[PDB]
Formats: sequence, structure tokens, C-alpha cells
Amino acid sequence: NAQAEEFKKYLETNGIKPKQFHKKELIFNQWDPQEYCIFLYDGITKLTSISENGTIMNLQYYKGAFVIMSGFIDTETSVGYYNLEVISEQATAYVIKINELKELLSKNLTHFFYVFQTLQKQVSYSLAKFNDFSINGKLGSICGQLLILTYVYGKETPDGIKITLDNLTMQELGYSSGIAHSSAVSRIISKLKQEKVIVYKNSCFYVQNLDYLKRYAPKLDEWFYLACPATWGKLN
Amino acid sequence: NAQAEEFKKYLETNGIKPKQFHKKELIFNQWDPQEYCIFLYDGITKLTSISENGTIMNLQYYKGAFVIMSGFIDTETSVGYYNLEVISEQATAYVIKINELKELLSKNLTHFFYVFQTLQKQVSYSLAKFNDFSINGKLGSICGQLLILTYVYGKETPDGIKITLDNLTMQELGYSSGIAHSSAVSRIISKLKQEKVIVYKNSCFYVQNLDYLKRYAPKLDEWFYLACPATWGKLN
Ligand SMILES: N[C@@H](CCC(=O)N[C@@H](CS)C(=O)NCC(=O)O)C(=O)O
Ligand SMILES: N[C@@H](CCC(=O)N[C@@H](CS)C(=O)NCC(=O)O)C(=O)O
Ligand SMILES: O=P([O-])([O-])O
Ligand SMILES: O=P([O-])([O-])O
Ligand SMILES: O=P([O-])([O-])O
Ligand code: NA
Repeated sequence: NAQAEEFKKYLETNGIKPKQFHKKELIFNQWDPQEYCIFLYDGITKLTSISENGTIMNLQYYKGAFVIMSGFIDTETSVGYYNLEVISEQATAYVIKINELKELLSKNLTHFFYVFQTLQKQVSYSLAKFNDFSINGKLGSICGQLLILTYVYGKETPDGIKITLDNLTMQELGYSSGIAHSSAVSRIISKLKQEKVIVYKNSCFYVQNLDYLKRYAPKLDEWFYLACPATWGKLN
Repeated sequence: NAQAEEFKKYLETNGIKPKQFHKKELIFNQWDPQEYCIFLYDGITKLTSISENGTIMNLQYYKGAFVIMSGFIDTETSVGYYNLEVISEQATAYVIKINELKELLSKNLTHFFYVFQTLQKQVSYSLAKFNDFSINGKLGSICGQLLILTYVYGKETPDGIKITLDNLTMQELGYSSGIAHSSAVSRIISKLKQEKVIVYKNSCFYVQNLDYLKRYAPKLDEWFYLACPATWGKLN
């Protein structure tokens, strides 16, 4: 990622130091009024929200390089209360106060357009996700989430496309899919297993019929093709 | 409003002319190869996706002023294929070819930050919406959609918060909530009318218990209070 590499140097030139975060640590949390611009440079995270009754929702994962905003650039107020939890072992994040972002970007438009590009990908990612997760009930939600996971963390193997995430549980899939009961997730995953769309080996999920997932997640496959052509081409 | 007015003036100074659209017309469509930046100045539109079999997904509405992107600024590639359909009797929009937007924003940081702000509001809207529409099943989806419509198009009256849309139908709510058949939508709407949450009179829906909707759409309620406080204050 060339544009992300130059944006890293620029932040170090301007005195923003890398911060090391560890698995299960929260880079920010929904119970703290802190507005940031997190340039996640390396590692994997998940954006989560917890209800007043304990319902956990995984809004999405982020895999560096990428930008996550918790406050508005103009009003410096909160965009909404979320937690950014690290799920990889180590994560390298450049934490920026929202009150100093406007000046950092105005100075250098190349960097400003990089952050803007990142936000455009975020906008269209969420739209595609909303479409695919809505039109085919919970089957499409699971297939949509599996397709995302296959593209962003998958690697080709003879057993299929291995989703390389440590402890991807039925529970997590449920939190990413709006399914609170792990057993309800299993009922869908089990059906996908009998049709041999996926197999569970080596504590990992192997996707064996990608075309099946595409059929129940068409706008997400379209989005990866248009927005992440290199990610899409690795598995096609 | 103010920032949008200045952006409108700026657009006309650079030769971008306003264009009138009438109900049902598509400002852009999902088979067009050309991509745009649409500055919706006035009117109401919906962003849709039509599947091969003619199934319709309503991704959301847009009420001017706002910015809708169909292509990436940095690559001039499509972000995903959607239709932008006018649902007000008339809409006024400035149609900016995507390959001209980079220069327009480079030349004026005030407007660059305005467009950036609108994309941030899009991001936070979609995340909140995704949280509420996923958690409480179909009821949460309808209540969340109704809450959105209450805040954006609602008018206080002695009979309740009048959703001021011409012909809000049961199918339209289904398209917007991701629900297959009008059957389940009628089943939910019936129960909500029974519980005094809403009523249908004068060919419009009136919300009589806003707190019931807040209960099933807390993240969207949070988002209107944080990102559209004036809009939120209208009803609280
Ligand atoms: N660094 C990669 C990935 C950035 C990223 O995390 N993108 C989000 C979409 S806005 C994503 O792919 N999320 C995958 C998930 O939800 O697991 C890139 O720039 O393409
Ligand atoms: N022009 C108003 C409204 C802009 C707008 O349409 N925002 C979207 C969210 S990105 C919305 O409220 N949609 C309501 C809906 O989906 O009905 C503003 O700038 O606050
Ligand atoms: O729609 P569903 O299949 O019931 O999820
Ligand atoms: O998740 P669960 O409920 O335990 O199944
Ligand atoms: O929607 P429906 O199928 O007619 O019920
Ligand atoms: Na277009």
C-alpha cells in the first residue's frame, strides 16, 4: 500500500508516534467521550457496540492500513459510541486527536485525498453490506459475512479457501451477523456444511464453493471487485 | 444548510448548473457506465438496487442538501451500482462528473471539509442503522425505519408526529426494512397500530409513541442526537 506508506511517514514527520496495542485492548470505547482519528497501520481490529442489555454487535473488522474516525472533523463531536478492540496479537495504530486532524490534512492534499478515499470505501462497503445482509434473511447475512472473511483473511489451499483467523467461533459470526444465539448460527453453518459450501478443519473455516457465497452476497462481491481489485483477484 | 448554501454558490461560480428532476426519474442508474458526484440541493430521493429478478432493495433515502457519490475520486471507478430515484414531486441537483471533483475540492478547503463532513455523516448513519436493523429482527427493522422517517420527515401535530411523505406504502417500508413480503410488514404494522404506537390517517402515518421506537432503534436515536442535533431537537 503505497499511499498508506507515505501517510505513515507524514505522521511521523509531524511528531505522531506509533502506539502498540495488544489483543483485547480497546483503542477507544463507547463509554469514553474521546474523539480520535485512528490510522490503523498494522493488525486486525473489530468495531463493536454493546447494548444496555449485553447484546454484542460486531459492526465490522478493520485490517490495517485503514482510517477509523470516532469524531467529526468539523464539529469535533462524536460520530457515535463504539469500541475499537484489537483481535490480532499486536496492532500498530497512530492515534490522532480530532482537534489536530484538520490541520494535518489541510497542509497536504495528497494525504487528505487518501483519507477521503478511505472514507469512500467505507461508505460503499457499508451500503453493499446492508443490501446483502437484508435481502436473504439470516442466510444471506452469514454468507455475506463469510464472503467478507474469505476475501480479507482467506488464502488459497487444496482444502479450499482457508479463513485465517484465530478462534472464529459461532458466537463471533453471530455478533457480526445480528444473530445473538450461537446455536442459531450453527443451524445455518450446519446447512452450509451439508451442501459442502464450507468445511471446518484445523480450527479454521475452509470455503469450498465461493460461487455459492457470491450468489447470496452479490453486492459485496461486486464491491470487492470494484473497490479492492487486488483482494478480489487473489481468489478468482 | 449554511455550508450547503456556500457550496451551491461555489458550484455555480465554477459553471456547474442546477438540474431539475421529476418524480420517478433516475439521477443516475445502475446500468450507467458513467459515475458522478451528485450534490442533491433540494428534494427527496432514494438509493435503490434492483436484482436480476426485479426484487427491489431501498438502501436509504437522501433529503437535500447532501452529497451522493457513485464513483471514487482517486480512481474514477464505480463504487457500486445503484439507482438514485426522485420521490418528491421535484428535486434540484448539481451533477458533477467524478473526474472534475478533485480539482473543485483541491481549490477550496472549506468545501473539501464540507464534502468530507457529509461522508462522515453517511458512515455514522450506516453503522448506526446496521446496528439497529440487525439486532431485533423484523420488528427492530420496521421500528428503526419508522424512527428514521419520523426524525427526517416528521412534523409535530396534535395527532402525533406526522410522517410527511406523499404515499408511504407497505411495500415501500418492506423495501426499506429488508423484508420479503408485505405479509409480515402488515403483521407488524397491525400490531404497532394496536399498541397505540402509530396510526394511519389522512393517507399518512402519525407516530404517537416515539419512545417505543427509540427502544428498538437506540443506535439510530443516538446518531440523530449526535450528528443532527437540530433535527433531533425538533422532537425532543
Ligand atoms: N487494509 C485493507 C482493508 C481495510 C479494511 O479493513 N476495510 C474494511 C471495509 S471498510 C474491511 O475490509 N473489513 C472487513 C471485515 O469486516 O472483516 C484495505 O485497505 O483494503
Ligand atoms: N440534508 C439533511 C439530510 C441528509 C440525508 O438525507 N441524510 C441521510 C443519512 S446519510 C438520511 O437522513 N436519510 C434518511 C432516510 O434514509 O430516510 C442533512 O444534511 O442532515
Ligand atoms: O427471512 P428469514 O429467512 O426468516 O431470516
Ligand atoms: O449463545 P447461546 O444463547 O448460549 O446459544
Ligand atoms: O407480499 P405478499 O407476498 O403479497 O404477501
Ligand atoms: Na453513476
